[PDB]
Amino acid sequence: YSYTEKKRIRKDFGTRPQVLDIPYLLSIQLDSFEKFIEQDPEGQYGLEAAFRSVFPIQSYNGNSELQYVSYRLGEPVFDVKECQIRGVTYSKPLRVKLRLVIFDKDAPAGTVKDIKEQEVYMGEIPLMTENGTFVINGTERVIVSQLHRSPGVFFDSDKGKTHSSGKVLYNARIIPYRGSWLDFEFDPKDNLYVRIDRRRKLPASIILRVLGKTSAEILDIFFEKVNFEVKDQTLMMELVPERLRTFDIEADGKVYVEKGHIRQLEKDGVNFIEVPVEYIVGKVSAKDYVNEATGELIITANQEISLEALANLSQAGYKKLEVLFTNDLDHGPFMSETLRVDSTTDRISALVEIYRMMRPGEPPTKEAAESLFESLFFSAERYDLSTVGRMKFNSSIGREDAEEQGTLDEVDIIEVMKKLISIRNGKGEVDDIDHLGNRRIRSVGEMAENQFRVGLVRVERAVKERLSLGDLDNVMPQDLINAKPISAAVKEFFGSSQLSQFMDQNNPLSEVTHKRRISALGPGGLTRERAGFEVRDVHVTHYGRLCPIETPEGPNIGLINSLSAFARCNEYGFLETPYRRVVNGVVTDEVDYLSAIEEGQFVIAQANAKLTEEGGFADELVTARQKGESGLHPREHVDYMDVATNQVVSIAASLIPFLEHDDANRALMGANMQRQAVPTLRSEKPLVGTGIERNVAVDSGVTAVAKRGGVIQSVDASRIVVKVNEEELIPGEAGIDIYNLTKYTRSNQNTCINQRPCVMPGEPVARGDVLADGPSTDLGELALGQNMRIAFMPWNGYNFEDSILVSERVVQDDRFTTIHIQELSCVARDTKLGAEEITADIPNVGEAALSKLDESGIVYIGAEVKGGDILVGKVTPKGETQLTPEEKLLRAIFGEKASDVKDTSLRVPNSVAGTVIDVQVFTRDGVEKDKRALEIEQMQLKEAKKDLTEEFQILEGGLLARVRSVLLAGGYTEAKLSSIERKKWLEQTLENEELQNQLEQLAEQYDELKADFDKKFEAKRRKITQGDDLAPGVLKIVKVYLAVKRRIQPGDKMAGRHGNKGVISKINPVEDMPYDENGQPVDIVLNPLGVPSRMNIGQILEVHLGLAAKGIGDKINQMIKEQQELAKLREFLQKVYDLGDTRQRVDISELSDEDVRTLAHNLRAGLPVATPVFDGAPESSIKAMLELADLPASGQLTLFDGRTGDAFERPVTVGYMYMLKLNHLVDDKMHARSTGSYSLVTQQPLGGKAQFGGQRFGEMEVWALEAYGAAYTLQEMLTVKSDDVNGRTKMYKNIVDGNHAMEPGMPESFNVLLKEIRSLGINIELED
Amino acid sequence: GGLPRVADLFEARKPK
Amino acid sequence: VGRLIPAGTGFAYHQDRQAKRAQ
Amino acid sequence: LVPLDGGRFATSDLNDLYRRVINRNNRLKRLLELAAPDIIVRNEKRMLQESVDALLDNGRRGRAITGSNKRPLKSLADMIKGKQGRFRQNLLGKRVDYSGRSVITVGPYLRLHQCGLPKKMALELFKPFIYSKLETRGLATTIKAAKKMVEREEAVVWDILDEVIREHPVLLNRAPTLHRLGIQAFEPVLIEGKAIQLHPLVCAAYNADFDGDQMAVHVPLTLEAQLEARTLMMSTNNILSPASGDPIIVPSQDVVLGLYYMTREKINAKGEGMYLTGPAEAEKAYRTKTAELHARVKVRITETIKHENGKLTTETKMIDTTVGRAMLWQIVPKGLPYSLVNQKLGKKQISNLLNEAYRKLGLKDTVIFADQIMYTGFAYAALSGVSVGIDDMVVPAAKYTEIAEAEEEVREIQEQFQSGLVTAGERYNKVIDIWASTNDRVAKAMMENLSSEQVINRQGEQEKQESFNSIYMMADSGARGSAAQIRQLAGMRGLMARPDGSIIETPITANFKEGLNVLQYFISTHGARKGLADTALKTANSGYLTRRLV
Amino acid sequence: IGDDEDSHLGDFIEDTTLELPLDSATATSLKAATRDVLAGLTPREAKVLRMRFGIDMNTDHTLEEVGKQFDVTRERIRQIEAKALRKLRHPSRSEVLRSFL
Amino acid sequence: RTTDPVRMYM
Ligand SMILES: [Mg+2]
Repeated sequence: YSYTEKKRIRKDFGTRPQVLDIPYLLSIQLDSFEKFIEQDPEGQYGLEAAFRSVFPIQSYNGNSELQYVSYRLGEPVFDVKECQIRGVTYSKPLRVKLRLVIFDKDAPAGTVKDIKEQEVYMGEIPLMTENGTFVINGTERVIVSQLHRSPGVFFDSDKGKTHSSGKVLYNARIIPYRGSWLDFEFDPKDNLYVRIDRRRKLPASIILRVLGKTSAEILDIFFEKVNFEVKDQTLMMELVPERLRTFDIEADGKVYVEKGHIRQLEKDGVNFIEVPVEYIVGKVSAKDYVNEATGELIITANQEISLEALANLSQAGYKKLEVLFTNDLDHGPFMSETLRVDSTTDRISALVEIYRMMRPGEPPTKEAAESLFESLFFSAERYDLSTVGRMKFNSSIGREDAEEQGTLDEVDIIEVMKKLISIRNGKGEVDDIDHLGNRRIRSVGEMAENQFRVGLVRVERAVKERLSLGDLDNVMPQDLINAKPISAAVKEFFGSSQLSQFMDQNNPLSEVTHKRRISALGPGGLTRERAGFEVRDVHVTHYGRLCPIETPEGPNIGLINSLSAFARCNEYGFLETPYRRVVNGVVTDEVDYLSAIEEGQFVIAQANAKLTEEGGFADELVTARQKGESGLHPREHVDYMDVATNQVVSIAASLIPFLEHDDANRALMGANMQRQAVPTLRSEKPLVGTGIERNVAVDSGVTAVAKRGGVIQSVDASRIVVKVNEEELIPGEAGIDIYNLTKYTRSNQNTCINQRPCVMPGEPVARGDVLADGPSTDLGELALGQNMRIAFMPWNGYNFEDSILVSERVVQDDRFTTIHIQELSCVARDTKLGAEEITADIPNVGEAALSKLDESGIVYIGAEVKGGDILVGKVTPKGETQLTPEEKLLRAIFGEKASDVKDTSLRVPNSVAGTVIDVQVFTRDGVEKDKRALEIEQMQLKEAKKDLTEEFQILEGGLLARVRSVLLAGGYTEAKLSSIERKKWLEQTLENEELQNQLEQLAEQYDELKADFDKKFEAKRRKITQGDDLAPGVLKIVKVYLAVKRRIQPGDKMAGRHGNKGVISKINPVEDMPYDENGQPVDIVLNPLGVPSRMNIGQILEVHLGLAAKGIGDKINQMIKEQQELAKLREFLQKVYDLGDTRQRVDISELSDEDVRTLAHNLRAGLPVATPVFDGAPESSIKAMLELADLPASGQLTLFDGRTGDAFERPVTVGYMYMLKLNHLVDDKMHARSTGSYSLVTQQPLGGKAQFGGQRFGEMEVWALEAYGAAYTLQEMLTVKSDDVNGRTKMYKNIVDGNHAMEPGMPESFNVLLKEIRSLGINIELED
Repeated sequence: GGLPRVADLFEARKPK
Repeated sequence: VGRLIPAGTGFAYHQDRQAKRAQ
Repeated sequence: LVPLDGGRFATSDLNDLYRRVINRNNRLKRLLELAAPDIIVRNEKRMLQESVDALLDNGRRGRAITGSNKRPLKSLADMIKGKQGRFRQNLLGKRVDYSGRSVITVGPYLRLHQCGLPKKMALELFKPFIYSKLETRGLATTIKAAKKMVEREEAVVWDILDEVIREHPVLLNRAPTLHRLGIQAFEPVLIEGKAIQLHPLVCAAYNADFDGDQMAVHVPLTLEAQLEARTLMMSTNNILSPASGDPIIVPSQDVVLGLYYMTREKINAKGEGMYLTGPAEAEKAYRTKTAELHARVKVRITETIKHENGKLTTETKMIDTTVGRAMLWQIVPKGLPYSLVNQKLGKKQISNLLNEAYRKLGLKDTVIFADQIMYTGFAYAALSGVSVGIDDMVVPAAKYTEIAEAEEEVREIQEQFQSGLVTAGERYNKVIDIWASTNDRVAKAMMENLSSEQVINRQGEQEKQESFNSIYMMADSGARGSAAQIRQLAGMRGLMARPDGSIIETPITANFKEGLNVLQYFISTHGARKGLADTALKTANSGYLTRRLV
Repeated sequence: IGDDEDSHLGDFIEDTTLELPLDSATATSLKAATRDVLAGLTPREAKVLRMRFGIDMNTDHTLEEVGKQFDVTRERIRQIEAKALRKLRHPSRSEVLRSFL
Repeated sequence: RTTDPVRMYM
């Protein structure tokens, strides 16, 4: 047990040993980006692959070429934190070495006349943070993986749902990574057709002709030949035994049946069979037969033989005739009938027809047609069957060569035709389009490479254009390429892509789930109005790869999936899952990662399989699965076993306790709902958990984990400094590590990101120990909600439907109070009239509203502000305004007139009250810095220097401690050293060479230390002082951060982990809520009526187990308060941890006394218990835990009404449940509007809370009003509330006058309608 | 088979 | 066109117009 | 062509299309002065035609012209037509002023004609009315004085707001508005908070549940709109479903459960055989702990019948009843037979009570009766203490033996198949049949064990009584749950379907009490996903059908 | 804008040229108030002020055509207007106009 | 056979 885990050991109710620890949860991002960025000396991945795919760049003439040598990434100008502060992309420069080689025209081609080496800037590549995120434009974003179709060939069928009859029609489709598509279909007339890029159908014999296949060659490839001879004036059948097994059969010694088994007669074996002449009439010729004397073609290939033809070849002297095989069951004439409907007879006609279907309405020439067909499929530039596509193609056709090829050929096409014909015949089966070996995962590295290659090609076009000119004497490689298209491509992908999404940052679980999300949408994927039911279902190949529970509920169901717990992506982009090998009947420790294709063959056992002490199965027949079907299989035929019980579900589903007792619908809802939880002021562990929380908390990156072990030298709410052990220190290092903690930083969802220390000064810490807990973390465990006392009963209708009744004590204890940080920005721009100024001289505003602003016009840090308060004062110059005469009179009477500038200042939004916690000022380079900006700059520089000096102090303490350790290897008295003053140590004089040399060395080292410290602080000051790159026309920006405490209230949404959501209906006083015999009231009352119909039973079990856990915690609290002996504390803890026949062996005898005190203290608020999914605590264990805590075995208590004191007539289920506060707050959803802004064109009220918009009265509302008969209300909504411009002002005036009458007119939208219809050249008008 | 039937009936579709 | 629908409370109104166009 | 924040300009694609047309027209005019080859002029005329057709309707002629951002330019026909067109986006439906929106909570204290409205929402919605009243009664000299007083939120502003909302109805709406009951008029009651409080009895009309639902509020302005809201759209007028004529305000969930619990009958309850003067003394006996809610007593009932012709006949008799039945009779309006109450009251019984009250008394009595029914049901469901526990899910002991028998017989038929006596399809069909029979028998056994109990009567023998199990009471009352759900909880889950439609042979032999294993959960997900996606698509299909019918 | 085919940037553009209904009500109320205050005057100076400021009139007039009313004299028109102005400034008949600041 | 003015012009 690690130190962090030893502080609070969670009781494990699991019973099956875990043989493979869960892998790092963010591997899918980091591995892909490492593939993209790291140098690949073999050149199959990433920037090297793209560079080799585009370069070398060859001029059309051949004069010169540009070649690639190597690439490197520069150092970032900024790190992650200040990239976030300023609002710039965290990236690295791309520097590539290119050589311009100029050939000699006089010399033979290939002569190196000159070379020019140079390094060139090729754009800026964004970098992944250590947590798998990108910082683009100052915002954290995650690029989600895409599930697409693997390149290659897919054979499908219409399943007999197109033609009038069944007639299942078969088709084949080849798709490359880049290039054109090809299709080969069957028609209801059994003819094979070709489509190129989904245009007009063609006979499909054209392509074979293009490659140069004569009709005889086609017939030879696509059919078997049966022969005929003229032997001794008799017809002569070359007999193949397998064919025979309506006429009289020859071989009189072994006469077969005549015009009415086969194997017995074929056993002897003869090669002579005679057939009637009529058997030739129906056959079709297989060759072209020429007569030299006549000079003509007696019979053509693919022609039916006739009696006259037989006579003609009889006179011609030909004795051997071979014809095609044709049946109705195993072999077909499909290709021959295809040839019959083909009008092309040569290669040139083939290219002509292909060109006409490609480019209709264009004069076809031979050279253009040849270029078009070569570029369609046999050109490396426009076609790429990538490595994965090539392997899938080869495996589909069963071809065992050309692994590195990237283009099609004769062999590929002909094998595709042969397979499709075979599937028509009956041999072979169509492909499964949802099978996970047919769908591929494409991650951030692949699409970054793709977009980089697009930009590279964009550069290469212009580079080729320039190189072709010829004048290249004074050109350098950096003068030829164009970095801006490359930057445009990478910033397109990282800023405007559908898969590059705003990071979900409600809690660590939201982050982890977003990084492990697979979307079938996006470029090259599915669209939601064109994705059917089949793609949305759970395929049988999703077992262990895609979670069947976690998917959005709505239009996106089945299209967004979550990676399973142990899922991985192989080197080709296909998901694979680990399994334990079974050898000699024992289930071993060795693990193997299997893909979807491999999984089908073997028989795989489940983690629930009973095992013996020898490592084998207990039952003779074990429940396993094979080819996607479950069943009972013999013990000896099992080849694999599952590695874990949570192998099928995702992390969010793995965090649901008692998942096996919940219906899949409510488990889906709970998994989706755990990611919407908002962190609270205090984070509390879940009493009932699954044992996964530590992994999520550690791998999310929200916590501060120790890179090296040691002792915590210094602890403070913003810093942890640890002294590393001697054994793990790098030679010549300072020996100390510094962790700066994030304090009250806004998240992407306007929540609070806070890191709190969890260590002591002097506490021993090892590698991997948690030092600080981030949001929703408690001692290294994920903490999404709070443990709440729960009673299942109805209460006077206040828990009707899904409503929740909450005690006032919940609000008093601030258990669900959240901190929300909001950004407000005031930008002073440059306008035509003048420059907007930030100042405290605000017209028409008194000193009451200027209390909180400083001299510069910016609020102070720590100012408590409410709605309408001025944060930053700004005045904008305004032009002349026409004063109405009856205001000129008022100006005359009272002479006040001050309208030079207009007050456009930043104000707190209505119904928003909070504290200003940070103010930042950004000033354009060349604009005067006001007093406040100077103050921020001074404080920033002071804090930077203070932090740098603090580091220097602590690291110098560590370094001098190591030097003292080196000196103590001999051992002397340092009092003599301290007798001389520290600086005076540099003033000593030594005459011995041995001592003097050391003195000079020390002096030089001290000088170098001073130099490096000066350089570091100079660089930091340069970073702080540089002006901001503000947008064109922008003079200044001020940003104010407001922190708001939000308390729970009616209308807020609360939920558990089992899909049980609700809205708080009332905050009940404590004296009105049910209480037990000890006077302790419940905290939340839930409706029992919602449990049985939704089949989410894990919540009742969670309630019972939580009751038991809190009872055990109360027992520990009691045993500590009475100061009982340590022996009995140890005995109780050991009894608690020994309950049940679990896999956990916790021995308190090996914990020290202080360790036992710490553990007992951390168990005061309840004993945390782990119930892993599908390996959870049974009913008996829960009841035994209840009896240990002296609680009823039924989990039901007697409760009393606080309003009356009368006991309820039945026992009530009371326990503890983990509740969450979802980010659906009534503060952010309450909206109302009387009159506000209006649209520019439609003159209708805007939409949304941000625009102070109005609710939409849609078509269905109008139908409802029509059904009622409310003509006047409908007219009000149509005219005087939306777009009757005069009518709405008249209505406002009348309401102010207390009249309540309207004068409806014509809506503006109808006038716009008329204007557009007239603009379409149609006379529409109104008649009177 | 309940909603598509009603939809097909109200548009007076011809049976296959 | 923002007019009263010829159903329910507005019905009578439209009937009146159908009289006026009749005369 | 308008300036955006930051100095950028926003334009409509019609500007680009018109610019193309004008440029090509001017080029054609220039080419007909600098006399040019006929080929060039012909090409320019082709340009002009293509540009005009693109402006009028982009994409009809051929390749749609795109902008610098690589999507087709929107033409006039696109402005006119479509789901986003002017007809359906701005003419048949609009965004309206004097409207608000908020989360809905439950108000159990409300009357059928009342809705809880937050104070801030009312202040924002009724702002002109408040200004008018402040100007009228003289505390505001001008309109900025009134605006400042409202912004500062003075007390007199709150009294004025109360006076304006005193009897001004508001319209509540929930999307989707499938029928006209999706918008109804209520009298607002100002409440502190930010959530709208909704009367429970109208939720069935709104299809509203309190799990995060939001409702929109509209303020009718003119007198005609107010009287339409009061007379036509008011919640008390719309209590019958226009599709069928049945009541739509029928009680559900806790109301049904409470009325069921209070009207149940227990053997040897405290106070059995007592004689009570009427419902009042039954109430007195229950409150004094003399008798239980479920004691069998004799009570004097005075009952008035209103006949079809209007005859009112009043008569008193002694009836064998239960204390709870008389206490419930206390709220039943005059004119109804007592046989409507002298039984355990499920959902159907309460619906029949309300329907009979409407048929024989009218509307006002019906709404008062509905309010009292809902109050009483809530009160006694709270007093019952009904709760769900792991022990309420009793798994019959016959289930294990039935599963063993089915498995043994499946082994026997597998042996028969291995002998060639029966084919694969026959084996599949009869295995499905045997598992279906086993599921039915396990469900029957679990129902029989769950629905009955044995009690000791007064004379001392053993008697059979209907069970008081929480899940059984939940299912039988009609509040929530049906036999299938209890079968899934305490019986067998049964056969489940492969995603294509086929039915897997081996069922799930586990319920949700002992829990499923990995493969059982996987098969469960197979059908759960199908159900969810089917609902998602069928919603849109039904919406399009409803549009077409309208 | 956003992952919606039903969202466009042109649906978020205001009409900054419009006049708020509150300001229209203020204009009407000021019209009524100044009508009352001018009716609380002797007719000659009231009409002189109306002509000089353009109240209820299409155009504004200078001292010339205001004199052209009855007597064409400049300084008398100025002194009459100034007398009317200090008379209106009197706190007894200006509280209804001071509320419009 | 074609509708694009480009190809007809060529
Ligand atoms: Mg809902």
